[PDB]
Amino acid sequence: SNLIEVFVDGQSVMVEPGTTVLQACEKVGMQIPRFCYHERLSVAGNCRMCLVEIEKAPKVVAACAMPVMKGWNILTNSEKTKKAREGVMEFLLANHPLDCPICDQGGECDLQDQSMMFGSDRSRFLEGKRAVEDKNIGPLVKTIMTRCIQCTRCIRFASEIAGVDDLGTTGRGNDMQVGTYIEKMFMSELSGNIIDICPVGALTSKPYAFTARPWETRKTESIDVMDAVG
Amino acid sequence: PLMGWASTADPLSNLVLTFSTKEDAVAFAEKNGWSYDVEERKVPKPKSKSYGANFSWNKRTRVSTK
Amino acid sequence: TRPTVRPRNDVAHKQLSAFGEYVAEILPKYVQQVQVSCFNELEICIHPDGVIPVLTFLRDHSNAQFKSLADLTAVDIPTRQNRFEIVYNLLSLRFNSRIRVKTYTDEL
Amino acid sequence: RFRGEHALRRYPSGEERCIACKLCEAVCPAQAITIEAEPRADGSRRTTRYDIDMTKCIYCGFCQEACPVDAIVEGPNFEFSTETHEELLYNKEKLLNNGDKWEAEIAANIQADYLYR
Amino acid sequence: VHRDTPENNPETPFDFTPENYKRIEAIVKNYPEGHKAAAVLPVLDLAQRQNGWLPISAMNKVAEILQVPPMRVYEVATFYTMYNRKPVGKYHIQVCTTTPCMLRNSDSILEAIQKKLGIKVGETTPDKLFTLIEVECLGACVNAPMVQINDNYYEDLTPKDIEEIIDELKAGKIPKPGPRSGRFSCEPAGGLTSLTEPPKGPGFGVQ
Amino acid sequence: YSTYTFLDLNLDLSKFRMPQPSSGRESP
Amino acid sequence: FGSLKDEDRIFTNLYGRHDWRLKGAQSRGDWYKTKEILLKGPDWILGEVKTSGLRGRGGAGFPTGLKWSFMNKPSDGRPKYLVVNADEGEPGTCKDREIIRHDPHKLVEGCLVGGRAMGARAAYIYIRGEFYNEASNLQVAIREAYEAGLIGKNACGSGYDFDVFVVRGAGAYICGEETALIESIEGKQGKPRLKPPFPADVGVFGCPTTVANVETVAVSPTICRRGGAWFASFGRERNSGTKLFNISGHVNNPCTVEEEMSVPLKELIEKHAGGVTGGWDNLLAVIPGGSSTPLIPKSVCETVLMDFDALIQAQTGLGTAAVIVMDRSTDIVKAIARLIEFYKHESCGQCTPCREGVDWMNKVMARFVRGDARPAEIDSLWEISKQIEGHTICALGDGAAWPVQGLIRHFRPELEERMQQFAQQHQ
Ligand SMILES: Cc1cc2nc3c(=O)[nH]c(=O)nc-3n(C[C@H](O)[C@H](O)[C@H](O)COP(=O)(O)O)c2cc1C
Ligand code: SF4
Ligand code: SF4
Ligand code: SF4
Ligand code: SF4
Ligand code: SF4
Ligand code: FES
Ligand code: FES
Repeated sequence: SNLIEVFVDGQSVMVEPGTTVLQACEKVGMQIPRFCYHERLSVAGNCRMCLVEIEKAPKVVAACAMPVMKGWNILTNSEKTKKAREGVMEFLLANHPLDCPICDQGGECDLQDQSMMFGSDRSRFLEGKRAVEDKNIGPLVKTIMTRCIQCTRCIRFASEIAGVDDLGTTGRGNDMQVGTYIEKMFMSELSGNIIDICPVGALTSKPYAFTARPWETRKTESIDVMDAVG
Repeated sequence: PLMGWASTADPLSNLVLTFSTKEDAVAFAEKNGWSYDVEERKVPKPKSKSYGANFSWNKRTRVSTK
Repeated sequence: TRPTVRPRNDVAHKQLSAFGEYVAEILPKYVQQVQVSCFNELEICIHPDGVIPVLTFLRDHSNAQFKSLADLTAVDIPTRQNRFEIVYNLLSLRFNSRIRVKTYTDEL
Repeated sequence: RFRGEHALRRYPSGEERCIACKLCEAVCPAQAITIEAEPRADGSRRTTRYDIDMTKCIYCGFCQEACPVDAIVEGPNFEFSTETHEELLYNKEKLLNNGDKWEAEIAANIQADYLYR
Repeated sequence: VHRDTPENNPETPFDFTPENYKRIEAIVKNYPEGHKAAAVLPVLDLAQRQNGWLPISAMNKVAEILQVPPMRVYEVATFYTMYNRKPVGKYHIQVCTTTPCMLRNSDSILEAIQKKLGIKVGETTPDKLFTLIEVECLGACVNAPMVQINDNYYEDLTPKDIEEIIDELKAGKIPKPGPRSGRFSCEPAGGLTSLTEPPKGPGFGVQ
Repeated sequence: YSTYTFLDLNLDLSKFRMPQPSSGRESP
Repeated sequence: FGSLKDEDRIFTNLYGRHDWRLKGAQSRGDWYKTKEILLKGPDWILGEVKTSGLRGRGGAGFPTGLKWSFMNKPSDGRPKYLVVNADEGEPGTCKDREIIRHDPHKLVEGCLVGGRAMGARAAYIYIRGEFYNEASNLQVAIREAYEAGLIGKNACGSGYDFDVFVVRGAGAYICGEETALIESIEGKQGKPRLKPPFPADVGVFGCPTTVANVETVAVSPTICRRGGAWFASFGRERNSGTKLFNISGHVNNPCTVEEEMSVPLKELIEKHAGGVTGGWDNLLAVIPGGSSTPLIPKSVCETVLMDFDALIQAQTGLGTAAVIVMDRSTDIVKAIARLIEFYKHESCGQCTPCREGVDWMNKVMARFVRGDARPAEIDSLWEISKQIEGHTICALGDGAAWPVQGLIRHFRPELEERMQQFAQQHQ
């Protein structure tokens, strides 16, 4: 009742009528690459990394924002999907500078755990690499806005849960930027909690800045006691 | 007290094995028989997310500034 | 597909699919799983009741010499409810063929 | 391409070519490297402790082939053999000094070999 | 170029005309109420109309008028083309160089303008008020590489008009807001007539 | 061809007659 | 195709280019049979466009007789509106700005008429601000007859009688595709939506609306008036109608004209009136569309008719219907690189193929016109053109590889000698 069997790689599963292709393929234990998407946020689509070749169609669709019709064959690995996940993640790895000796998210960036598995082998660009300038906002958010692959993820968070309407999009085409037009500081509750959301190492912590790389720590779970909600 | 190294006693201190499930999780701790304590697996909500309802006529679920 | 990819072959994948098949046919007493590796290797999973005679059957024949005992090893596997795994490896002299014998057990 | 004593290099007029990117640590088979870093007050990160367990050092030389900014170099001088175990643990202020007893010895061997590798 | 404001005029200030406060009532009555909430496209244009170029305090003025967050104002005027943030001149003139306008020899309606006037390429005048930029996609590539102005368009541009439109505007004239020569209506020219008549028996709508 | 006289466009006739509107609610 | 015509007469959808361009008294065509058209049911008008089969001259098919009847719920709880575009995003179209120049009263008829097919509430039209002198005449036409009580809110004969409001952008982009203009009319920046939410007549402004072109509803009164079996007089069984054309480039009279379907380019362009370049014995690289239809050389294209499928029988279709040539003076790679240069200044920036993928091509096409290093760069450039078709959202992603990929075809030594000449220059 209230379901459609969709053959994800030729294998049945029953979802709600009106869910997403992403949640369907993640239900059967698979990962499609995720840049312009978050579960705890709204949904946009302006990275165009999830691209699956749907069966009985010459075109390619993106799994972020579309419903699922009567049961398709969501052909995950094809000889054309790998001509797309290689495709998009060759452009955005060009207009970007050669950091990571010094990029402080250097052990967990999503241009670094996608780029071994998916994507191409070498480069053919071979000169270019625009370089914008940075600024300061508060004494907590160490700020390199050069890297900033414009996935529109920090931007919606101002309209999301933290209701401070502060950020925007300034520019057109190749040249757009993310930071505040005026030099207004941005600080309230949750204001230091953006540096987890930024999926590359363009945003990071100010006191933590130059200490140690994230493959030497020992992750032990615990609880903080500085408030009554735990 | 010569370098500041993390020299130590506590001879085990680094032993992690790879279990398959909760079923044989207990059965290994009892077969050699020392005390233990068990957590629980947390799986999240499924959950209900749908684009299109982010543009309303009278609702509150409405995004801007995208 | 290209250079710098290992060129596999089907001739040895055929006969090792052929030879080990009628091994379980002629001793359905001890053999519990046979599998063919995708690179010309063979496993004959054996419950250790037949630890002696199946070796003794491969000790001598006219279609299987197999008198070169190369490798006795031991592999532990926790979370199996029978931990350990004794694995042999023997060689046919006249035929140039490798086959292993996987026999599980427990401690006591 | 002969291996030997450790040393550290630097740029023209002294800069500490090391950037403390920790890669030589994670490939040392004997874990003879130990590095604690810190943001120096100018802003660029540098090192505070820097260790090579010359006892433990098994001379796989992978530190020479792992640094992106080409900092640590196996210097070709077999001059050794002190008299205590307490001495061969090299701190930082040996290594910059030991990297500055000579450089023209080092700087010519890299410049004759960097085309191959 | 750069798109920020490093705090020269944070509060200029700026106010609207009492003739122009009542015109908002015509604007707000257009939109469906509740979702009305943003009429920022004609209104901030009208602030550009009163001032000529608007400061950042002029952006902050209208945010309290239409109860939006003021960050949602910076998104608009830093995106579109006709809005201005830097100080501008009196006459804003545009060379409509486009790829079919390139085929109509835009090089003639390129320089010999800077030599005639005394300015640099893509640059305002050093004195007061002439500002020269280049635009694309305003209708007729079927005319000459034409010239846009503040309130009209100069069809049929030519190196004579280079010696005229720059010249007559330095004197303070209005050099022919339209096609200055040739076809005044951009007619097919050999098909311009097409037998001008009543359109052959209206009243076919029985159907 | 006149830069001003948008009140002739906006406030002259379109303010006299909208009509009506009702425009709905959508409060929200 | 018929008898290869597509002629030019007075029996067209135009009142007069020269008759009277200001407000008037609605002499011959305007408001002829007003109340009799709307007195019939919508089912008389729904399917009446099927007698015409007007595909929509914006640059794509999917005819207006289908998108208005189908993909149209009756009502659920919320109103419906009409979006009539008027802005020209394609370079060198000029099909608009002349309809509003001398025919202001024709468009106001099909607004209530085409809205009666939907039953929508009001009428919102969008004009570019830069067309500022001509747009002032539009509200004067509202002052002419709408303010004369001919329309709204009960005029005439029925309760269905409504208004028309005028808005303006500044420097926008949402001419080129729908669902951004319904976003920009709210007040957001103009970064268009995903194309299948709920597409545009399910998820719209606050309630589902319809979007049409100018002549999608400007011909709607007269095609409801003269009807037939006349709207399919030229062309094959696929396409039907008589569209406005525009001629630019290298010609004796760069001007507009009126024709119909299935006319070959050798007679269509050279008529009305002159072929001032080498009309033959030049290169005469023709462009069938506004920008999304690449170069076609001096081959049989001149005898190929202007059907939608005839250019699909060629390498690229064209529905924008723009004519520009490049015969003798124009370098081929020089002009088209400025077309690619153009797209840097109108891309939105949402899609990661579109953003940073256009300026991949910008930096390399400026390298070829200069004349530069060794080939096989062409094929790597050709794979990028084979890498952005269906990955973006808007048709600009399709409008970015089609001029590039059509240059790869038909011109192999366009730069294979030119970049060799620079390689000969350094050597
Ligand atoms: C490159 C390009 C430019 C376009 N420019 C416009 C335009 O300027 N104005 C417009 O109304 N439609 C334009 N369109 C077509 C839109 O898709 C169209 O307006 C919309 O789909 C409605 O279709 P219709 O023309 O049948 O009404 C353009 C399409 C393309 C591919
Ligand atoms: S901070 Fe950087 S990665 Fe995060 S949403 Fe903004 S641009 Fe994207
Ligand atoms: S954030 Fe990603 S792209 Fe940037 S340095 Fe780290 S791994 Fe590289
Ligand atoms: S050699 Fe490389 S990893 Fe080692 S300290 Fe120097 S920069 Fe860091
Ligand atoms: S010299 Fe050898 S032991 Fe020492 S850090 Fe380098 S690889 Fe490791
Ligand atoms: S192609 Fe991409 S950047 Fe361009 S308009 Fe469409 S979504 Fe926006
Ligand atoms: S993953 Fe977010 S759009 Fe493809
Ligand atoms: S595009 Fe330059 S005027 Fe038409």
